[PDB]
Amino acid sequence: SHMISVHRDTPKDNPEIPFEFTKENLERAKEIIAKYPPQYKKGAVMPLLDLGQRQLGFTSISVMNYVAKYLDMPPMRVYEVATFYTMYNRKPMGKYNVQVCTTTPCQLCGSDGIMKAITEHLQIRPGQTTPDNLFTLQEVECLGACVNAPMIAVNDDFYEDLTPERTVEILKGFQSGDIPKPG
Amino acid sequence: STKELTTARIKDISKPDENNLQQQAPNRISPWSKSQKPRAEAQDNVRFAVKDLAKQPRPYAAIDLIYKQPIRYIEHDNVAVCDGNGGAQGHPKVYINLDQNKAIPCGYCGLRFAQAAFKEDIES
Amino acid sequence: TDLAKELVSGAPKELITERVARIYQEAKAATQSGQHNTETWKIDWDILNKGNRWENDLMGYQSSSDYMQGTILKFDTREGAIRFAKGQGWDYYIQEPKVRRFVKKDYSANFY
Amino acid sequence: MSEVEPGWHYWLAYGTDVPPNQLKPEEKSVRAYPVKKHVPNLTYTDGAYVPYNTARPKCATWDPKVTERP
Amino acid sequence: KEVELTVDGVKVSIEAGSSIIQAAEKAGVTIPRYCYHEKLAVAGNCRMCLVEIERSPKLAASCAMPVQNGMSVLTNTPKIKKAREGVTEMLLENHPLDCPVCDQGGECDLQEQSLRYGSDRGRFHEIVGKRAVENKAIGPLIKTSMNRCIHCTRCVRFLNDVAGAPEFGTAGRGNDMQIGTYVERNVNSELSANVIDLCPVGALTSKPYAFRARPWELKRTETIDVHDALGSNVRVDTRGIEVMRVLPRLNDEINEEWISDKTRFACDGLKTQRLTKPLIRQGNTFVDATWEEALATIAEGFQKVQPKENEIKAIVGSLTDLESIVALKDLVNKLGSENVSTDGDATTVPPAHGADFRSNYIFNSTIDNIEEADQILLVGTNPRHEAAVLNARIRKVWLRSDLEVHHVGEEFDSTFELNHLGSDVNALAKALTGEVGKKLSEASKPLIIIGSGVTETQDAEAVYATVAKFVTSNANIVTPEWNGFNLLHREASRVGALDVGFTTQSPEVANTKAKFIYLLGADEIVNKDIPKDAFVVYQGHHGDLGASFADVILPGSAYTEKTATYVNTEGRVQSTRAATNPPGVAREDWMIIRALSEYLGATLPYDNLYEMRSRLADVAPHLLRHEVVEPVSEGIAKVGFQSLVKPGIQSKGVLLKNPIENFYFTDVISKSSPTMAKCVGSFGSKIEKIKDEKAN
Amino acid sequence: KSQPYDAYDKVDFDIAVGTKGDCYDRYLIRMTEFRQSLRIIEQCCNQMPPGPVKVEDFKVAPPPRALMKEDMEALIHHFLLYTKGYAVPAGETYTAIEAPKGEMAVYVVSDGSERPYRCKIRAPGFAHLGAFDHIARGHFLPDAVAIIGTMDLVFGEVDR
Ligand code: SF4
Ligand code: SF4
Ligand code: FES
Ligand code: FES
Ligand SMILES: [K+]
Ligand SMILES: [Zn+2]
Repeated sequence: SHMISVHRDTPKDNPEIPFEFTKENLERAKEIIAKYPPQYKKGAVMPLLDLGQRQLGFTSISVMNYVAKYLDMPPMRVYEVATFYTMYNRKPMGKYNVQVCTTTPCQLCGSDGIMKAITEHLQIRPGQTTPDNLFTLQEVECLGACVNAPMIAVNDDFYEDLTPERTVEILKGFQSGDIPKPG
Repeated sequence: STKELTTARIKDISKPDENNLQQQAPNRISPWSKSQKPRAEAQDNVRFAVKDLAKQPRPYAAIDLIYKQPIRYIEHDNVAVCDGNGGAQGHPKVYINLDQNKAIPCGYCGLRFAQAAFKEDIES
Repeated sequence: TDLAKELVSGAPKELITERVARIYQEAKAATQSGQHNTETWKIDWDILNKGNRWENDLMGYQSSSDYMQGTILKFDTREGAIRFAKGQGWDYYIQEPKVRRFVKKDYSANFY
Repeated sequence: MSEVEPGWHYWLAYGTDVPPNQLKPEEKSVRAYPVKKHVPNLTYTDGAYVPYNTARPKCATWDPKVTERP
Repeated sequence: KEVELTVDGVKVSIEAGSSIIQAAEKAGVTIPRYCYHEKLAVAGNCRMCLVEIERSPKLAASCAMPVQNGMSVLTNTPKIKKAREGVTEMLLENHPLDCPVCDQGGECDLQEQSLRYGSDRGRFHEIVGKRAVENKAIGPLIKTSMNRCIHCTRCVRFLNDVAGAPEFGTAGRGNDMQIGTYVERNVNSELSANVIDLCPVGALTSKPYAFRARPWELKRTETIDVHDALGSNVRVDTRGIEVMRVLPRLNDEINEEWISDKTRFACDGLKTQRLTKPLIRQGNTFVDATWEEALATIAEGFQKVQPKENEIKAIVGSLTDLESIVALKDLVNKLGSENVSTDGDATTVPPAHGADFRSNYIFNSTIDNIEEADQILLVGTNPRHEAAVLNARIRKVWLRSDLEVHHVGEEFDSTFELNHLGSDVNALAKALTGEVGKKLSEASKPLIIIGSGVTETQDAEAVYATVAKFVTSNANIVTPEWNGFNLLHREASRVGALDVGFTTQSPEVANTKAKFIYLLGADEIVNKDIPKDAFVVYQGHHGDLGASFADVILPGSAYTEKTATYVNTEGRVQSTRAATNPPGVAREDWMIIRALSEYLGATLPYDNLYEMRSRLADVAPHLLRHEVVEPVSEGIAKVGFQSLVKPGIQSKGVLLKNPIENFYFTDVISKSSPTMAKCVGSFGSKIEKIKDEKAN
Repeated sequence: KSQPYDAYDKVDFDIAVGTKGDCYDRYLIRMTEFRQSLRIIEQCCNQMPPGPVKVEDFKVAPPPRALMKEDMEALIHHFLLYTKGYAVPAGETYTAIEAPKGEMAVYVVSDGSERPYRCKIRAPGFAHLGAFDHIARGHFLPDAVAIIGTMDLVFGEVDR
């Protein structure tokens, strides 16, 4: 998780870039508020923020400004929410997201080797973005796959019990479009 | 003139001259504080009527000197550590954050630190 | 107390005729949250309408002809200050300190 | 006695064992300004230093302008 | 209700539901704290106030733990002192070694508590180094050095709750938590600069005051703030002849330890554009003249034009003191003239509230009682500008109870929610007889607030008649134990001028083409008629439009340079205190009038302050009770409310436009303050810009 | 001997006592106090221990400059020691030493603040000069010069 808590407007991100939900995302958003009482509808920022994240690709400033507008909140109470949680991407982030747990229960199964194996193929370090924008490696804390320790996480999938020779199957395939089966 | 000699500026306009006694300092014409009394007005006084203004103390203005230093550039780290380059004979150790795309000067020394990756934009 | 004790103090007559003293208790400073400098009563003299401070021409000092500018007295009871002011025959005026009004503060109040 | 240069003024008083011409380059003072000939005490001359206030006055009087009624 | 408890053997009796720290502070035991402030919501994160309770292993945050009955509270166990030094050893782990270059140097709570409650040695020689943060830019008034923040959230809690500026918060997590605004935008509140006082460390400091003084140099003088009519109690710090900074001081009835950004950052106007020498107009320019020559010229000029009985006009400015008002009022009547008024923009010759009854032109409910009001009606007032601190008082009530605020006038961006009703007299007419008027009568202590800007409209008399008609026919609005009608003033010398009746009630006199005009600090006379053949004298302390029109200019002293009397909007009589001397040969304001009289053959009886202070007893005997309000007796008040009701008044339907069209330029000192110039460029005339173009 | 202070209890030294109470006796005692000082001075040269020269309490003693410029709490204490001072617990005292002139003592009154409330200085010469009239009674002008010298009247102490 990249811990910077001051946003700088880029050519790719600024409040001047409009953001509007798609026709489908309105239906989900209208029904997402259905889980919260009328006098506390502001609790639905976390769903809408990630819901709006997927429509655009990441958690842009326009998303936070739009989400605040939707729920009648000052834009700061969304900024506090957005930067507290580690699954909101405040950057283009590219296509895929490799999450490599490096915690101790995972590190007991040679979780270092998976890190070296990935860094070899893509010519990138953790927390970096590939020159093609297809991939963006990212270290991560515990994901729950500790009993099946040496686990990689791509987007939202699972690949447990891996080796540097297990990394050859996936890193080659995703460029070709042949995505292996998660699990 | 008396227009530059009596108003403080961040940078001068004309090249300073060491022989000109009306300059604020031998290496700077205009004063460097809003409340600093100009040297031209200071010496236009009765007590200087029969003096030799060339022999009064004229230390070199420290603002002009400090900006003649190069900018330190840090490699693969956004935090600079400065201590006055003397340790126990310098200023207290202060850590400078270089996230912003500019050169952040040290609070005591006045040395300006930046990132290497930001040098090209800074040097524009 | 009742005596005109100033006739034995040798102080200049102008402290009785021409100057005004003030009996006050120092107020709490906004910057700091300490509450100790506001527990002793003090006496200070008013400044002069001219000649309290003027810039020295040569070195830019702060010249003054007020010989009471740096005189502050300390007490521990309000009455002692008033009694002492009465004894010297000072033309004082008392500044009653403000009293903060109590308001109970509860952690749970942020939601109720 | 004010004609003795400051570097040697310390050596003469048995304050140091290394004369200022035998100084290590990592012990010389670094001056970023030109150093001129030594100037002795200038009292009883015209070069005697004159003190002055280095601060501007603290109040700026009004720059008067006249405006005429309609 | 009260629960009796002992703290370190001292019996404590406090209200139930209070926290331990208030109980301890009442017993005299001092419990160190950073994050606890007695005007903010309780956060329990700084962990410095920890105490030990007898029936527990777990240390209690005394700022959060509510009080019990029969509880035994310990504060000086060796276990506690170990905790206090542990916490101190943590705050200073990342704190920079900035004390020499830090503007909080001699007055920083992190220094004094660390000295008192922490260890005398540090155990942090780590080679990685401390944490470094980038300073955020949040305007031209607050200078941020976020390296020094101890993450205590006083800035966040104040700005969110008290100030109503939700753009300030905590962005990030853990060791990278960064107080700020996330994106770069300036903080927009008229009370934003009070955060400078709350921030216990050097993280948030004054930008105008930066690097100029250390707190042990300054001399603290307790006086009042006269940039607006509330008369907030302030503390003026002077280093010799200059006034360095202005801070609030505790007064729970008026300001409650806050001052608006105009009040504190307008101190630098006192060093600019000052009138220091008497000036006499020659040709189209001014020349310097002595008090002998300037007083003679006014005496000579007065006899040249020979103004008649009521051809002498006296105009009093907003900042003018009460002693000069009576000195001038007596002087003009000593010449036999009653063309004495103010420089405001009132329409009807007898001002709608009048000067006969005090109850019709003050804040009869008193500010300290606005807390217990049930319903408030705003009539043509924008408290966010006219009385900034009073606006924050109404918000604090509206947040802790079910107070509902009703507004009639021009709609404005307000800190608290409004119930808008309309923008003309007829809009208020239906509202009084409609649903909202029913709400007020059912309530115990409803409030009706009339602004100062109501008079400056064409329908000045209609609104006063309309609202009084509602007041004159109720029992809840005016009781023996309540007086629910209030008027909000904004110029600091209205109530003083009206208490002494410095106002003409003759419409023909107010239309007289006066020849000799004596401007007493009046600087807004653009609409006011000044004929080309009038000899005008301006006595003030700043050079502005009032001095430009003058033919002889007599320098005067600001409120920080003299002892004077001011009556705030609610009728409280407050006397300033002298902090410095007037610059140059500038004299006292009421002393000029006495000296001018001796040249004009109207030698006034007064010779000194005490003689003149006896005169204030004559004009109104309540003007000798400082910091004491003389409320209007209930019976006599109801007489005044009736004479405001007048059948045969036409409502012209004029929008009740607020009179303050620029929050920062309102008085003479504000227009000459360099810092206020930055605010207008950065924030705007209405504090509405969110981006600072002026940034370099 | 009566109230030993500052390592005067560790060294061994004698004192000399007169018998005639005249100037010659006081001359001899002082010349003995010379040689007893030279006897203590040698012992302090031989018994000098290592360690701190000041209280290891940064709230009353400034921290070393090197520690000041590197440790945060040292900088805070260095700051408050040189501007605010250190507070002294309230009370009063009367501390006397064997000054070379005689018994010198101070009566310091504290108020819990950083500045002494009162400080009376008891200068030995001041009490001696009072007894000058009682001693010079019955002596000649050349004898007065001896009595002043035998009293050791440095008038900074007399006119404190
Ligand atoms: S905030 Fe206090 S402790 Fe921190 S640097 Fe400033 S003066 Fe020192
Ligand atoms: S900036 Fe100041 S007020 Fe805000 S949390 Fe930090 S220390 Fe507290
Ligand atoms: S420790 Fe790696 S998933 Fe839990
Ligand atoms: S004062 Fe209680 S934890 Fe901060
Ligand atoms: K501060
Ligand atoms: Zn440095």
